[PDB]
Parts: sequence; structure tokens; C-alpha cells
Amino acid sequence: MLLPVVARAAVPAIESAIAATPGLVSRIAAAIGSKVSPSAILAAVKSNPVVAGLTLAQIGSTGYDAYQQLLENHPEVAEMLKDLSFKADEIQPDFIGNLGQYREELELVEDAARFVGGMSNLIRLRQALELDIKYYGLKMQLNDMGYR
Amino acid sequence: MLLPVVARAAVPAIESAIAATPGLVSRIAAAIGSKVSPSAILAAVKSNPVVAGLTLAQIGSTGYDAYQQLLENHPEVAEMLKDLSFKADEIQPDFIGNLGQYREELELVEDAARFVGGMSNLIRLRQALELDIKYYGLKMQLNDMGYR
Amino acid sequence: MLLPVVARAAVPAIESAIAATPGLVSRIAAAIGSKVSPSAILAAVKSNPVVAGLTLAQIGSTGYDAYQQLLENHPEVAEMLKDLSFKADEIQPDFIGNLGQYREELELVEDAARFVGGMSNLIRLRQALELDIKYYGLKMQLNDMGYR
Amino acid sequence: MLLPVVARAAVPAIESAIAATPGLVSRIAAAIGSKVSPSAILAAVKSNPVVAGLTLAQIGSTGYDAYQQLLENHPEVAEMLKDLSFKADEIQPDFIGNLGQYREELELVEDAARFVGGMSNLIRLRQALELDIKYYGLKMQLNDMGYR
Amino acid sequence: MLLPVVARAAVPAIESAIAATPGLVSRIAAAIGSKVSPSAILAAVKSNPVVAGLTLAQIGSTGYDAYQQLLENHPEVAEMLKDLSFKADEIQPDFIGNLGQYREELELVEDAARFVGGMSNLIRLRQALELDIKYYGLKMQLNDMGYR
Amino acid sequence: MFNLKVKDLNGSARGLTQAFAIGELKNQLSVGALQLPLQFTRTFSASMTSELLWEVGKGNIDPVMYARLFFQYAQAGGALSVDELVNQFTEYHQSTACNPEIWRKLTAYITGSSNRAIKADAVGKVPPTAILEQLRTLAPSEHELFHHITTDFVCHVLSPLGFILPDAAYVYRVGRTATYPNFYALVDCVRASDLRRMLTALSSVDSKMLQATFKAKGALAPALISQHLANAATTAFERSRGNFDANAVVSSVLTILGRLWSPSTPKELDPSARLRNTNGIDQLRSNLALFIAYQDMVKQRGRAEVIFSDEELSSTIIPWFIEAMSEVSPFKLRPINETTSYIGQTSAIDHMGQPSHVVVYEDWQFAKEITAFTPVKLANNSNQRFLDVEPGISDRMSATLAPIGNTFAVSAFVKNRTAVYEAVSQRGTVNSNGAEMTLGFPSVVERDYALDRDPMVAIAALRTGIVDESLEARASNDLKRSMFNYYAAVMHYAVAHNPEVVVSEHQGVAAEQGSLYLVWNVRTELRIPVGYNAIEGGSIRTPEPLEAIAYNKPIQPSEVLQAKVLDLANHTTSIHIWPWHEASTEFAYEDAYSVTIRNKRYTAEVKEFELLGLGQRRERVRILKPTVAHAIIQMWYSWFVEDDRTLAAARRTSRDDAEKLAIDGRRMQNAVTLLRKIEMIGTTGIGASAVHLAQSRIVDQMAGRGLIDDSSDLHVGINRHRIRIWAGLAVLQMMGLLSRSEAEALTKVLGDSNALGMVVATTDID
Repeated sequence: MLLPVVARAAVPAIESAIAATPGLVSRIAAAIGSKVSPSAILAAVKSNPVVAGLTLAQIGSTGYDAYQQLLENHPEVAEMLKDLSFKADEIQPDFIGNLGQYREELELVEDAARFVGGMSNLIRLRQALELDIKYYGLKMQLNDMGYR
Repeated sequence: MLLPVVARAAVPAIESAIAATPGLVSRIAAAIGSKVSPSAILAAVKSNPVVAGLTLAQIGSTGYDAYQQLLENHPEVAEMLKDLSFKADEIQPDFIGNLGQYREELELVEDAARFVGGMSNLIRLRQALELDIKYYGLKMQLNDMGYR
Repeated sequence: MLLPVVARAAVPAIESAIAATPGLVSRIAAAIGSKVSPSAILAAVKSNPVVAGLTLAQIGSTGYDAYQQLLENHPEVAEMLKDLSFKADEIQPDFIGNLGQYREELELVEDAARFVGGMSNLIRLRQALELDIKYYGLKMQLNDMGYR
Repeated sequence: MLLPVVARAAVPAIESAIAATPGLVSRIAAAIGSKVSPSAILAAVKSNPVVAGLTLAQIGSTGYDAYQQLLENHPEVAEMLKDLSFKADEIQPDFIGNLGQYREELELVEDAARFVGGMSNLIRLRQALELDIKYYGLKMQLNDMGYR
Repeated sequence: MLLPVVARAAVPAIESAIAATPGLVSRIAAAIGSKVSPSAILAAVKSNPVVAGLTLAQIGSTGYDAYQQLLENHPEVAEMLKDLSFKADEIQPDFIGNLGQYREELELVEDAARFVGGMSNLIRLRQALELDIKYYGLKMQLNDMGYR
Repeated sequence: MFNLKVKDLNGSARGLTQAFAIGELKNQLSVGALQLPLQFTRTFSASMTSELLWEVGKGNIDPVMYARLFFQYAQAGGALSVDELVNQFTEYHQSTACNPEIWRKLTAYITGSSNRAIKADAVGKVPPTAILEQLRTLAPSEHELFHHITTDFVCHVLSPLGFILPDAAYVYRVGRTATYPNFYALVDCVRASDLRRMLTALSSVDSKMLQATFKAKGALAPALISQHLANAATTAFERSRGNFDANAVVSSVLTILGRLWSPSTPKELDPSARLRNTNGIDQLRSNLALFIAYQDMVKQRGRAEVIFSDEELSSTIIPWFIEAMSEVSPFKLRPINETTSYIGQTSAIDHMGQPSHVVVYEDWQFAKEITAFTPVKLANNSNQRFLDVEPGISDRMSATLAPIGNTFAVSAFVKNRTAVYEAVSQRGTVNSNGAEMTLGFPSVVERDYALDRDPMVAIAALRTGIVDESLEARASNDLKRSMFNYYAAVMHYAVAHNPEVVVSEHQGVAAEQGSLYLVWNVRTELRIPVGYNAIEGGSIRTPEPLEAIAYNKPIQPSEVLQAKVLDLANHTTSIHIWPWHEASTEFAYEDAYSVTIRNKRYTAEVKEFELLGLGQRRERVRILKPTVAHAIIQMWYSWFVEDDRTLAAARRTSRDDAEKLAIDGRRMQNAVTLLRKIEMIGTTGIGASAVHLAQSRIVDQMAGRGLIDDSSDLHVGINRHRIRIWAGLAVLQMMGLLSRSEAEALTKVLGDSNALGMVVATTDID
């Protein structure tokens, strides 16, 4: 059973998406494993928040707010839905041998960062040295007039 | 009496459905047992929240949000409303005979889950052993460069 | 003295009723018993919450929302306004003689309810006996597999 | 990752910017370092709030409100996002020689301020001595009538 | 720096004022001391809340809400903004010579107010002795009936 | 340091509010409309119990701590529940006790003879690892903790006979026990008593008659051993059988307590005068841990139903629960004034008497011991490794940390907060908002260090009530347990300091049948409410346990709160299976001291082994983490930085003269005590050695440049006070007690005050 606080905003968004197109109804019926009829998949949405979350993962254009509301209400549907929703992304063939060419150089970045302090300290030191000479001259002249 | 917060959403929706069609007025008069006039069925709705829930279940295209809001604000009515609004689902002829073939499969699934951990752990381990080898090589190379 | 949160929704509703028709001005002047001028009835509404609720009970279409809001925010006026707004329902002559025929039915229903539990338990038992037999077989087969 | 209260305002602004022009897609792809595709940069935004802040620093017309809302609901991204978002201003050639001529003015102003009180007291004293004589006469006459 | 809560309501107001007319751009550039470019005055607004208050004082209709919101969220800017944003009121020719004729009047008013009570009590006593005699007769009649 | 607004307590601190405890996501919760007074006088609290190490490989059976290992394996192992765990253990024990073949086969193995008797002299020895490895094959299961409990049962009954080697040992860790019982913890304390009744029958098997006939005759057949074990196994199995559901016992004894606590129960469902006069209901009625467990029960379940016969069965199920509690358990009944005495409170007072800021803190004791070990494997691809302690490093760091514990008290932190808030106060009443509350609990940040958890997620859990789903189970299950403990401890403190409590019943939205909540009747003698209620009548009725703290007086803690260090020194021969890597840290460090001597900069590097008395860089050694020391130092640092930021915010808008001089003198007094504190740290064991090494690295670098020796009156003193401040920061840097960002910010705060100049200005004489 799905809670009514979620269901009030979750049901008409799915119904409007079905009224927009029925080509996603066969997709969600083959995805969850229910009957292809809209009343059957809507009853499955009303009776199971996991099925509701899988439908709100199949459509997320309008069902993003309802997905966030079911997310904020039930945590366990998210803990199970991260496992049930997993697509392994395509990896490049050149990726690991390409990443081997940067070992010589990330080491150099870290050996600088340990000396300077933080990462932000390194970035700000880099910007301060790359900065123009007239800013150093302005700093010296404000110190000459007696300001700090 | 019916709650005012419930009534402000329940009364104009029912009256709008009445002004839409009077066949539903005759239908809800036959369903509840009140007099067929709109004033009589509305005086029943404003008096009894069970009868208000029965009418908001008889009209369902336009009264869904008010129905779920009544179900939010009155949790005491939910048992009797679920008992009175009940239909037997049409069961399939081949269903239990098809189900008895799966005792061989579910037993193996549960025996694997007993060894692994949870069913979430079984899903994640099946995904990992289904995963490509390049990701294992990538994790080995990040460990080789000195990154945990 | 009426509350401002009530009055900000009550006063434009009464103004809209006056802009709808001026016969209701004479009607509420005869009902409350104030002067027939719209300024006098609009001053009486802001002066007395009882008079405000009586006006919102006189006019019915647009004033129902402001009437329910007044009934929310003013609990002390509720019993007095229920007393001042009382009308006897029309009773049919054959109602009591028709009711007297039903004690034979109701006594048996109350005895069966005392045996079973509540009326909800009686309804659930009547549904469980009225249900199909394949559900009994399905329950037996899920217990046969070992699932409870 | 990015909070949903920020993301529900961030995602439609990025969607409107991409639907308005596709050149800013290539701009943010070269700026952040993601793939040029809208799905990839939107996934980077939804995954990393620093990347979301870099995109909202790239697009500036309709992204200021989402940028400030991210700065509200993410206090810890602020220093690193400021260090990453730094454009040095173009200093004029005449500025420090122009500033070298105001050492005469500023020292006299500071000596008079140390005499009077604060800079606010110096400004109020200068306005009072610049003010019209009729105010002095009015102050004298109001004191003469017995008012202070 | 400027708070984001102020900034969200402050920055598009100044942008809409510049889009309304460019004659205000040179006005606020002369008033603050910025360059005539809108990017320069916008950087000055986003950097200094005193400059933000001076710009929201120069544009008056569309930025009064952002002005009051800045004055809510920054109590520190208020005294310095009142010191900078000052214009002398024009005094009438015969103002003090006209005011010299009221020492006869206001002394009598204050001496009467001391005997009466408060100024509110003197106003209510003046209205009670200005009021018609039929109210006195009605008070005596309601006391004749024993109502108090 | 957790800062909350006592007025907007919903959006401020939802994780500790009673509206959230009984299911109000909205702010709608009533003032005390319909009421019924109550007086609580007892509570089930746990003892002063911290985690420890216990070994299982020996012939002993300790039933309470095998129960505790079941608790940790079921809960902290990610398993289902200790209820299901004890159910599967009863099934396992039934299968091995009602089977005669097993107790013959593994006596044939460990005696060596199937049919013929053994003589008294030809008695050999088999180690218990071997009998475990064949018990795994004969009587299979999936839980090692059953094979251990069978193994040392048979080793206990054969150890006087001399058939087993006493050599091997083997050790696990046990975990941290909560103080305040959940509904599920009450269920588990009912199942653990039945498991203890199971195991104490196995613990009493003697084999004295078998040993006596062995000595008297000279021989015995293996059938006597196989009978004498399989009789005792069934005598424990007979104790195992015939028990109640712990769920259906606790849910039935909590529901009737609900129905005779509430003021608005129906007359129909209402306990009659027999069960109400049950011997013990008068004691379980005035109990507080049961109230908060009832709230959690009806929170989780939603409702409650009775199963037992409500007249005579339930009037003899109740003393079974009373016996399960009153048995030696983790949870013992104590008076309500005893359990929450480490909390303290202070406030900042207006001229009318009204609080502006209220501080609530835990009083701790600084633990000042530390251990250094090295991990030594047994075989590759086997995590059976064991680990050797090293004195001469742990002794050095203990002798360094022992003076630092004598300068970091917890009362002297709130005592400095109060001086700040009295020194920056204006003369004007506080009406715009309630008195803001800071609560200093070092235990939150201490568990954040102990579990390697971001502090943002714990502060977010206490703020918005909910926990995060992204992080793993072994941190989320401790976050939720910790959060329940904070809610329960707040209500024990509030009820023990306002004993005038009156039970209402929430039925506004009413997503339940009946869910109860207390209200308090504290008398105030104030006029403007902190929080949001009405102050009418000389006393206030508040529903929330935190406002009732916001109206108290200053309270002084009578007991410190103590955390003890884990024990690696005593059992140093056993092998260690518990995760030693999460509770130990890598220890390596580099620092450098720079000083300018007449327009020339001189730098002196230093390493950690040069400070520790070592000559060679050893790289295997690991320190067991000092989470209590690190938490106390982190609370001190965050409070120092916050006080300085508030004085820098008030000095700008003082607009006065005497108050402005007071703020400036407060800042100067503050920074010089900070400087003297760090400099007193820099004279300890590691610090003095860092001084004596960095001076030598500086002096042998001025060798080429001939320079004239200076006055040696003030110059020695100035360079001494600068090198000691450097060493004092470096030692707290090298132990984990201070991050480099916070040491650097603390150095900036000490540097921009000219604090060393103001300290040397009192080592001159005019």
C-alpha cells in the first residue's frame, strides 16, 4: 500500500503521462511485470511503492516531483530501488591506459599541495602569482600611505 | 459530523459531478440508500464520513484528491470503508498450477540468500559478477597508483 | 467582533452575494432583524460573529467556504448557531410503522455480531465465506511450499 | 550530491538555457570538462553540487536565482566555488599615480574625524553647519515655547 | 558582501530598472561614483550593501520592497545609509512666524490634558460632551430597567 | 556544539522533539486539553558499560556473554534479529541433541577407538581446532557461533579426562550497549533470558561420575562417553522447549499499560480490577523507560492488539516479564535521579531574569592512555592475523598525553562561554525570540571519529529528524541507536528535574488509536515566554522536553562520564578477528620551524621517529585511536573560535566606551591564556625533545656566517617562548588531536593579537 500523501501527487502525473503517450505503458508493463492495461499498472502503483518508484523512474519528466515526494516519505523504497535500478555505463577501451599517463603528474600536484597546505591554498597561491604586477604596486602604495 | 477541512474539498467536487451527470446521482442514491435528490444525498454526505467516502469512491475520476484527503484526515474510517468497498478479483485458471512449478526455483534463491546475506546483497553480487572486466582493471590501477 | 482571518473571506463573499442579487439583502434583513441597508448588514457582520454565521447560512452558494472557515476558527459560536439554525425535517407517516417491521432482522444481526466480534468482523467473515474456493486452494498451496 | 530543493529550481533553468541555445552546451562542456551531450552534463549537475555551481556561474541570465539558492542551501561549497570562479579585473595604468595625489585629502579628513568622533559624527556635523539658518531659529523658538 | 536573501530580490529589480530606462544609469553612476556601465554598478551593488541601499533609494517604485528587505536583514547599514542619503527639507517662509501664534493654544491644551488624564481621555471627553442628549436618555433608561 | 532555537523547535531540532517521537511531521500538537497526572519513580537503565574484548577458544561457557555475542552478531552483523537467531539455534541444538550418531562419531574421533575400551595410561591429546573442523563436517550449519558453542561444551565435559590440548586461544570484540531500552531491545532481553536458561544447563555438566569410574576401574568404553554427553545435551534441550513469544509478551504487557495510562480509553476495552491488581503492575506503572518504549512501539507498529486471554493468562504472563527484567540483564531498575547526573546546565540572564542563551553539556573525564601495536599475519589470503603491543612508544605517548589531560576540563569551557555572554551583554530585555540553546555533547563527535563518519550527517539527523540512506548499515544502525539514546536521555533529565508530569493523549490528526505524551507543570515566576506557549497563571504547561530544560536553574553534574580504553596488553597471544583497522590509525608526520635572523630565514625540519626516541623509520606500527581526547579537544576548539567570532561581531557595534574597553580587555585576556596553555603543552616529553632537536638543526646552519652573540637576557627568553609554542602546536598536530586547518587558524588568531608581545611585555621590568 502507498501512502495517500504521496499518492495525491503521484497518481495524476502518471495518468497524465499515459494520456500523453501509451507507448510507455507497454514499457512499464514489461519493466515491472504486470498486465499491459493502464488500470492494472495503476493498481500496482497504488498497492506497491516499489512499483510506483519504478514507474517514476521510467518517466521522470513530469513525475520528478512525485518521485522526490515518495523519496522523502519512504527511505526503504530508495534503498531497494538503487539496487533494482542499475545500468552499467559503457567504458572506453582507451580509458585505463590513458589514465596511466597521468600518474607522473598527479603525484606532482599532491607534492605541491602537501607543501602549500590545502587544495584551495594551492589554487589561491597560483592565482596570486599569476596576478598582475600593478596589484602588488597598489598593495605597496596603500601600505606606504599608512593602511593595513 | 464531517470535518470542515474535509468538507471544503468534498462538497463542491460532488456537486460538480452532479452537475456533470445525473445518472451518477441515481447511482449513488441506489448505492447508499438515500433519497434520490441532490439535497438529500448532500445532507447524507455532510453528516456521515462513511457515506462521504462511499460517494467519493463512486465518483473517482474527479474526486480522487478529496477522497485521499478524507482518508488522510480520518484514519478511523479506513477499516470500515475498505470492508464496504471490496470486490473479489477474477483469478486465473492456470495460476496455481503454474505457481507449483516454481518451488524448485524459489528454494534455490532463498538458499543463495542465506549464504550471501540479504536479497539486496544477492542482487549487488549478481550485478558485480555480471559486470565487465575493465572496471576490475580500473580499480586495480587506482590501487596501484596509491588510492583507496 | 469577528476575527480578521474569518472576515477577509466573509466580507467579499457577502459583497459578491449583494452584487449577485439585492433580494438577498432584504432576505437577510428580515432574517437577522437589522436595517435593510447593505452598510448596516455589513457592519452587523463585523460586529457580531453570530450575525456573520447567520448571514453565511442565509446565502449558500459562495458563502459555504467562508462559513466552514468561520466554523473552524470560532468554536464558541457553534452550539448557539446550531440552536438558532434549526429546521424540522419532514417526517413520513409510514416511517415508524415501516421501521417496526425490521426488529426481527436487526436482533439477528446484533446476535451474530456479538458472536463474531464487531460488525467489521461479521462483514469480513461473510466475505470470506462468500469468496471463491480457488483462494482456499491457493492458501493451501502457499502453505504447502512452506510460506506463511 | 545536489539537494532536491535546489535541484527542482536548477534543472528547469538549465533545461530552458539548453532549449534556448545549444552554444552554451558546448561552453559548459568545455568549462567543466564533461561530455558535450546534455544528458551527460545534466547527470554531472545532478551528481555534484560544485559542478552545478560551475554551470550556474556559466549561464547567468536565468541561473542567478538557482545559483543564490544553491549558495543558501550549501554553505560549504562557497569558498571553493569562489576560488574556482575568479576573473581578475583589468587595472587602469593611471590608478596608482592617481591615488598618490589623495594622500593630502585623506589625512586631513582623518585628522578632523579623530577630532570630532566618528566619520558619522563628522558627516552629521558638516551637514549641520551647512544647514539653513531658519532651522536654528526654529530650534530656538521651540525651546522658547517650553519644548525640548 | 550582500546576503543572498536580499540579493535574490535586489538584483533583478535593478536590472529591470535599467531595462526600463537608461537615463537612470548615469544618475546612479554619478550618485555612487561607479562607472557608467551596468556591469560596474551591478558589481558595486553585489559587493557593498551600502551601495545596494543607495541604488534601491535612487530607483524608488520597483525597488522599495527590496529596500525594506535589505533594511530588515541588515541593521548595520541603516545609520550610515541615513547619513549618506540625506536631502534638506525646504522650509516655508512664514513657518516660524506662523508657529509663534500657537503658544496661546497649545499651553491651554496641555493644561487641560493634565487635568483630564491622557490625550485620549481628553478626546473621549470632548466627544462625550459633544454627543447628543438622546444617548444620555438611553443610558438612563437602560439603568431604569436595571441593566448595567 | 549543537545550536538550536527554543522557539522554532520544529524546524530547528526535530530529532529530539516529542511531536516527532509520536508521529507529528507537522507542528500541530495540543496544549494539555484533557489530562491525567502521573509520577514516575524508576527506570531500566544499563550500567556503565563500554566495549571490550572476549575470547572464545577456551573450555569455558559464559552464558551472559555468549548471549552478548548473539546480540552483536544478529544486530551489528546485518542479520535479521536475535529472536530469529535464537530460533535457529534451538533448531540446531535440537538436531544435534536428538541424534545419537553424532555423539558417537565425534567421540570415536577424539578417543581413537570405536569398539574397545581405552586404558588409563594410553591417553593422548587432540586440540580443539581439530574437533571443530570435523564438527563442521558432521553437524553442518552456516553460523560459526554454533560450532564454537558446541566445541567448548564438549571440551568442558572432556577437560578433566585429559583428552584435549589446552593450547589454542581465540578472541572477538563485543560492542557498545545502549542505555535506554527500545521496544525491540525489550523483546531481545526476553529472548536472551531464555537463551541464558538454555546455556546454563550446558554449563553445569561435570562428568564427575565418569571420572570417578575411570579412576576406580582403569578403563571405560566409548559408549559411556557417548551416553554421558547425549544425556546432557537433551537436558539442555528440555529447558529449551515450551516458551512464549517475546514479541507477544512485550506487546501485550505494553498495551495494557497503555490502556491504564491513557485518560481517554473506552469503557469497553479497559483492564478490569483483577489484572490491574496484578502483583507488579503498581511498579511497572510508575516506570519511565517503559513509557518511552511504549511510544516507540506505537510509533513503529501503528496500533496494538491483544492475543492472550485477558483475564487469567495475562495475569500470569506479566510476572514472567517481571522475572525476565529483574534477572541479571543489561537493563536494571534504578531511581530516576541516578541515571542522568552527568548533564549540566547554565544560562545567560537578563535584568528581568529571563534567559538569552542556555547551555547544556555533558561532564566528561579525559582518558589519558594510549597503545601502539603492529599487525603480524599468519598466512597469506587469511585474515587470522594477530598483533603485538610495543611499550616504549605507548609509554612515551601516554606520558605526553597525561599532562594534557590536566588542562582540558569540561566545566572550564562552559565557564568561559558564560563569561563571554556576560561580557558582551547590553542593557535591554529579550522579547524577539526564545533563549537559544547550545548543547555540548562530545559523544556525537566522538562516535563520528570512531566510525569515520562526516559530522554533517549527524548534525543533519538531529536537525531534520531523519537519517541518510546513502551511507552504509554499520554507520546508519549506530546513528539511529545514538539518536534514540539522545531523545531518551533528554526526557529522563527533564522528568527528573521537573517531577510534575501529566499524561495527555494525542488525537488531533490521530493516525493511531491512542498515542500518549507527557506535559510538564513547571512554575516559572517569569512573564515573557521562551519558546511558544502561554505563561498564564504563575506556571507554564509545555509538551516538549527541551523547553522544560529552558526554564530550569543552573544544575551541577555530580558524576563524570567515562570511556575506557580497549585491552591489547593482557591477551597478547591470541589471534584477533575483530576489525583492528577501523579502530587504529597510521602514525607518520613531518614538521618544520622557520625563524628570520637578521634578514635571513632558517628552517629546521623534524620527523616523528626523531621525536619518539627511534633512530630507524619503522612503518608497520599503528596507534589505537584516541577518540575521547580528540572529541574534547574538538569541542574546545569550536567553542574558542565561536566566542572569538561573537566578540568580533559585537566590538564593531558596541557604540559605547566602557563596554568597548571591556570587550577589548576580554579578547586580550582570552588570547594570552590560550598562549600560556599551548606553551605549557610544549614543555612535555615530545615537545621538549622537539625543542632540543630543532634548536640543533638551526644552530648548525648558522655555521658559515660569523655573527655576534646577542644580549642573552631577553633574547633567550623570546626565542624560548617562540620555540615552545611551535612545539606545543606540533605535538597536538602529530597525535591526531588537531587538524592542520584548525592549527593554522588557531595560529592566525594567536598571531593577529600580538599575544606573544603582550606576554613578553610582562617579562620586562620598568
